[PDB]
Amino acid sequence: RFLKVKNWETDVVLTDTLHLKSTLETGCTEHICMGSIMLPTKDQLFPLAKEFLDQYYSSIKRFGSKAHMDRLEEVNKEIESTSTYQLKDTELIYGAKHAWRNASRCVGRIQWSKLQVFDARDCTTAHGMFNYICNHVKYATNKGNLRSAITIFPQRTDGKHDFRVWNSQLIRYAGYKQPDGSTLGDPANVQFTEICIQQGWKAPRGRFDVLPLLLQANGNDPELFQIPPELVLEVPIRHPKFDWFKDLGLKWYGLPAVSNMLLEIGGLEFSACPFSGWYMGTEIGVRDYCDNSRYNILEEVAKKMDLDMRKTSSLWKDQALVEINIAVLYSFQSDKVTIVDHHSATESFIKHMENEYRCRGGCPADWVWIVPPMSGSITPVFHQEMLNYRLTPSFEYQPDPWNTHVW
Amino acid sequence: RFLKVKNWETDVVLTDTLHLKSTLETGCTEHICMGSIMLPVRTKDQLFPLAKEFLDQYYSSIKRFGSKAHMDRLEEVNKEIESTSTYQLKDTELIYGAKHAWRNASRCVGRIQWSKLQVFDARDCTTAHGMFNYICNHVKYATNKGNLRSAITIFPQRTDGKHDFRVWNSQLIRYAGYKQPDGSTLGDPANVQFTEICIQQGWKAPRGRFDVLPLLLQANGNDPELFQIPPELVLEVPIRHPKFDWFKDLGLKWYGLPAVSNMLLEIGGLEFSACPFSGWYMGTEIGVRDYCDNSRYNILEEVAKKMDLDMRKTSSLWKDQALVEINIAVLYSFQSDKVTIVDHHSATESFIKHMENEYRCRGGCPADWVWIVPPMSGSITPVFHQEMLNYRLTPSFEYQPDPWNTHVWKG
Ligand code: HEM
Ligand code: HEM
Ligand SMILES: CNCCCc1cc(C#N)cc(CCc2cc(C)cc(N)n2)c1
Ligand SMILES: CNCCCc1cc(C#N)cc(CCc2cc(C)cc(N)n2)c1
Ligand SMILES: C[C@H](O)[C@H](O)[C@H]1CNc2nc(N)[nH]c(=O)c2N1
Ligand SMILES: C[C@H](O)[C@H](O)[C@H]1CNc2nc(N)[nH]c(=O)c2N1
Ligand SMILES: [Zn+2]
Repeated sequence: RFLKVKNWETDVVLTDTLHLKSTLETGCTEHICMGSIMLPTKDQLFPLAKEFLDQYYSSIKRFGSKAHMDRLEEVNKEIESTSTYQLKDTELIYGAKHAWRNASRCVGRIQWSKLQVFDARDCTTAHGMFNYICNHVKYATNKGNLRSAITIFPQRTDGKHDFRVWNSQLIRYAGYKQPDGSTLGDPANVQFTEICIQQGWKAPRGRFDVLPLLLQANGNDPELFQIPPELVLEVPIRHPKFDWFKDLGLKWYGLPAVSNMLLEIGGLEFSACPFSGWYMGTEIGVRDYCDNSRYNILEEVAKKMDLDMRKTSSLWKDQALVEINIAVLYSFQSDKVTIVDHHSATESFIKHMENEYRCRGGCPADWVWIVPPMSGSITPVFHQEMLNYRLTPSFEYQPDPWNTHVW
Repeated sequence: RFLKVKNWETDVVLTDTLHLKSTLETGCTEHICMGSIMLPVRTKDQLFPLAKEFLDQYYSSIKRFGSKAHMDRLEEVNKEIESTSTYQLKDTELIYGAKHAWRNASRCVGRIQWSKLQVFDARDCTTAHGMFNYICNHVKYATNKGNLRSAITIFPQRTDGKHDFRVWNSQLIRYAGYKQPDGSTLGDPANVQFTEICIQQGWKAPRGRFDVLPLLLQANGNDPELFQIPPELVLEVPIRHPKFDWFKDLGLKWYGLPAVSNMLLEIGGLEFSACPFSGWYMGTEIGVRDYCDNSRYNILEEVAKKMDLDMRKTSSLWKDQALVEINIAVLYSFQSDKVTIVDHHSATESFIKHMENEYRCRGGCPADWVWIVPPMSGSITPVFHQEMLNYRLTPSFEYQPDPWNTHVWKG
């Protein structure tokens, strides 16, 4: 019931007690592990509110205080009366920071306590959402010196007045299915792009067209907005050695900003809560550029390097992979846009894990997501046993709004 | 019940029904996943249903389920269990059992080959000298002058737990590791403890960087005995690089035969504590883990220097760059010496086809993603994008404690 995690490189053993507080379910059973699966009322609400307020008041060293009991009292009254309740600013900030702290798939959690929280609960229309999002983007981007941020729109009431950002990220590139049968742009975004087109977006059918925001306020139909081009910081990708690399015409945006997740705090659900940090290099260079179902540029790069692509055993893919990732890091650094390499990021995470075990009794982590998509075993996280479990406050997946939306 | 696994690269969805036949525990609960945890005397009572479950599987597999032959065999095993408290497998059942333990090994990416396994029945073995002879024959057969052949040799099963056969080596072929008084290590740091045991048992160590360890063999619960594998039977490959000529002067080599000797084979409730098995290497086992783990030979630095990479900041990806070149060299060297080896691209592509085939013909393929995905270039192999379900089927290979921690010394 007390669990040990071992690092097989350093032999350091940590003891986890935090998992006992866990409450949501994993998908795993005693007979089957689903560790590699990507997506495995008033009476319901008060114990959730209670659980949360208890941890909040414990965190500020005021557990069992009158202010604690009083707050629990007031929230109780408000749920009985109004069927929901409103978080104090302090609770909202604590909860958002802890949702990130609890994100078992996130390798960048050493930064968790330095999150800028923008309270957008006063927002009522899609134009207001656009304004808050532009401000978030400008704040977070900070001319290349990225700062973590989350913007939190009004919580779910009856599920019929949902605030939703329809985009999966604030900034992404369009994808178009061609008559040539190939894909132009980002293949990941074909369906969403068509939805943008059905709703009136005039697409410029290019390879790197920044998608417009599709914003839904108060359960109303979603409206389109273009993010001011001057607020989307992008980086042309060049290589420090290969002068031909620039000719590939590659670029990427500086700000990774997830906008389709649900933030749960004290049983309250924030269905629109875009959040952003800064990239780890492999996200762009390995996944975005080299995934077969993404930009898939391995072959083109390999050819320009004049590698032997006859046999897999020449490891031409691996060679081209490293160089593409070299170019990404070099390009961001050269343009002074915050980025972290997978070595630095994973080393940071090991330190964070040890900090969390020491000061919290554990750290939920999903090894399948934490180990980077290249060079896994030369990073310290590969050798690190991790326990995965779900704590609240949490970021959760939610269904795409177009499958949900009653137009 | 049905479980679906999706491939996120191809959107191919597979349906698992085989997990219903799962018996053993995973370590996970509905509250916690232990998927990344490395390591998460039997009564007649528990033994007959385990025997019966196995014999039902065997007889189904040969299309003789419910036959008089099946029924007679159940009766025979039942009577042998009540008479003698255990039972003996027929050779046919042993072979089926060993092949299925491999087929069921969720951590093994090489399972496309499972039906081609040479099984050596060593259940008539009684002494450590006999074990040595069987193991030499296995090594020679499996090596086949570099045209590697998968094999397993099966020594007598556990009886009371006081007469175990055990190979004390973790693998049949491994290099010694010696801790120096200055804290540095000569040879393979993985093998320092075992090397010290061998030395204490009387092994005269050459104390070099690549000394093949002697076999330490325990028969019938007796104290283990030291044997040196005939050097002419140990195929080794000097490592060189196709473009870089200085690579050879690193002085690296490795042996050709990966042969795990510390696991326990469970078939029909019977426990084979000594069952060395061998296949051929996937390049990254040597080039990534053996050479580049900080806790093994750890050569990334020396290599990186010789390539004149920028080692001042990790952001240059010098480690990744050197890692690739080392793995090129390993594959190049084995191929040039005509020693069987498979690259991680080939191996994972084959595994995907095997897995898809298993879903169709068997209703599933238990697989441990954490172990299946190679230790370099993960997401440019197809297994990275493949959802997998991990569960435990029998017959199976299991971990067992290291013999030096449990052995009762006779002196
Ligand atoms: C500040 C620097 C940050 C770094 C370097 C970082 C790194 C990463 C990486 C590499 C992933 C894997 C993403 C993927 O493979 O798709 C990830 C996932 C995730 N991150 Fe972080 N992150 C950062 C900031 C944040 C912030 C500010 C939050 C929330 C406030 C956050 C919450 C999450 C969540 C919930 C996931 C899982 C997403 C999913 O399941 O799709 N991260 N992070
Ligand atoms: C024929 C070519 C084979 C290849 C290419 C192959 C490949 C691999 C690899 C790369 C691993 C991971 C090892 C590690 O990272 O430590 C592994 C594990 C394993 N293999 Fe295979 N293998 C082969 C044959 C076999 C055979 C013949 C058997 C048994 C009859 C077998 C049973 C296992 C088992 C039980 C494991 C898990 C070992 C552990 O948990 O430490 N393999 N295999
Ligand atoms: C099923 N997975 C689908 C992909 C989700 C996703 C895609 C991209 C891209 N491109 C980028 C991200 C961003 C993830 C992220 C988020 C944050 C906050 C920081 C950081 N470094 N990375 C997510
Ligand atoms: C906790 N893990 C410790 C290492 C286990 C192990 C180490 C080495 C080495 N060196 C080599 C192996 C061989 C594994 C293997 C076995 C077989 C049969 C084929 C194949 N390609 N690989 C295992
Ligand atoms: C099927 C498998 O779970 C899937 O490919 C996962 C593997 N690990 C990952 N890890 C991260 N960080 N991001 C991902 O999208 C994935 N995809
Ligand atoms: C902690 C983690 O489970 C451990 O480092 C695992 C990761 N995946 C692995 N995969 C293989 N094939 N072999 C290993 O030894 C490991 N080690
Ligand atoms: Zn699990």
